[PDB]
Amino acid sequence: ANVSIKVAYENNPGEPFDEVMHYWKDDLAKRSNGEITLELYPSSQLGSKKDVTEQAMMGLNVVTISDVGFLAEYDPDLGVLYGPFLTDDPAQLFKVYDGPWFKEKSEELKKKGIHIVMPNYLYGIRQIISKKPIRTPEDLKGMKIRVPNNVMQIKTFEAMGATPTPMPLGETFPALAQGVIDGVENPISVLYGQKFQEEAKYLSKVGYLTNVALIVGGEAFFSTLPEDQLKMIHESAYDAGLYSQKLTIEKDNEMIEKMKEAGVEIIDVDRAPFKALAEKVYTQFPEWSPGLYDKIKAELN
Ligand SMILES: C[C@H](O)[C@@H](O)[C@@H](O)[C@H](O)C(=O)O
Ligand SMILES: [Cl-]
Ligand SMILES: [Cl-]
Repeated sequence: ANVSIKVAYENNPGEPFDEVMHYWKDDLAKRSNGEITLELYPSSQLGSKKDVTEQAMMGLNVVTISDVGFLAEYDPDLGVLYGPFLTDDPAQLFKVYDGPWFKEKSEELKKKGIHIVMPNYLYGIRQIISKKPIRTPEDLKGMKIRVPNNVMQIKTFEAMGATPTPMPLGETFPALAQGVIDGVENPISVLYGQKFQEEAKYLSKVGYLTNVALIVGGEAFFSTLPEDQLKMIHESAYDAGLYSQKLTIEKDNEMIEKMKEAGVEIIDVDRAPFKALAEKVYTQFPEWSPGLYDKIKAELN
């Protein structure tokens, strides 16, 4: 039987993320002999991440890119895994995603209506592009940095001294052009693909978040599918995640040079003072289970 699945994301056509969605679509199409078809909706065509997630939860045949910081809204302990400067090594992160605590969380989420489809996308390392250079935390004072509607990211930027300004990625460009905000934070490929270099000419390599992304949909939808189809969807999704773990990194030199050609200065910074301020967020979540952060660090190594 033919199954169509809408795939919603904020990234624009040609971004590495969009390329990996094409990989996934082709992989799944081939495994299923054309019976399972992904319909791609880049550039926030289906609206905001939080809204798309709600539609999925009611049973719409849609998935969206997301992360554990968003999912913390539904399962609070997941928030710790989106914390700043957790590690610079993707391999360590993926140990937690592959471990039994994350499995338990993923099963909890199903009962809440949320089905993780792809658990292993390497989104990149999040940097900041801004209208004035950020070399020290002191430079962030007075700056309105856009962040997603993600509690951990909001608290992270507050702890470092900025004024976080949350909004969906699809609204960010005009806010930056108008000076409502004066910076944006994201992996360099996403910053470039969203054209923020037209409005901001300083890129600081704070590297505050080594970023894993998830594809998520609604359990009410996925539980209706036969086992053989679910297997093809999960396997092809995992393949795509593995592809992202090569492509995202491979794209680095190319993206650095494109930024330079657009007149953006790439700034290496002393990361330690940013990290020292950001680390305070780990004691700002009273709803976390006791010992959560310690357990996470123990699993990372
Ligand atoms: C995987 C993440 O949720 C991204 O989709 C999100 O950070 C996005 O790049 C944004 O900046 O809103
Ligand atoms: Cl949102
Ligand atoms: Cl958002």
